[PDB]
Amino acid sequence: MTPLGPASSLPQSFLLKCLEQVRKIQGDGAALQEKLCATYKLCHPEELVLLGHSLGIPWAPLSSCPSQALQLAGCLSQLHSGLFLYQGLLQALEGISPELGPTLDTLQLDVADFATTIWQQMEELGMAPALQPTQGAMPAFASAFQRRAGGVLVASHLQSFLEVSYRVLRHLAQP
Repeated sequence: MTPLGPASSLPQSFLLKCLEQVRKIQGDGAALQEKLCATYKLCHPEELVLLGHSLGIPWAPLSSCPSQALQLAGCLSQLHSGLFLYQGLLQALEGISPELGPTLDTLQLDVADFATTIWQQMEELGMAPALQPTQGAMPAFASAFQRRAGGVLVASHLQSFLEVSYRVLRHLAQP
């Protein structure tokens, strides 16, 4: 009929294993994204971020919710629009042509599973997007010099937001 399924902080160790998987895959994408970033453009300190911010347009900050306690739908709007901007930009770099390594597909694959879980949260309540362009158009820098620089710059900002996301992910067991 129904095996014994007690309810006492049982679901947790599995979440720890998944976290470890995201840690190893994030580290591999970090060293591979930095080595590929310099071997491709240069990946120097602050310098091109200016032309990347004007041509790339300002994007979401480092974190989503301030103190993680203010409107759940709002946090889902910034996390869905932010993750949608990172997935669209990643789709642009992969859409360019110079593959230079199939690894970008497996890293984007992990980001695909993430966007999927956010689309599940959307299933519960995710019909309030915060982006109203002309009518379908965004994932495509146009492919060129400023566009390639926009791609590598978004890559660095992607690893930064990824580290801060892992941080807040570990800090989610207060209760």
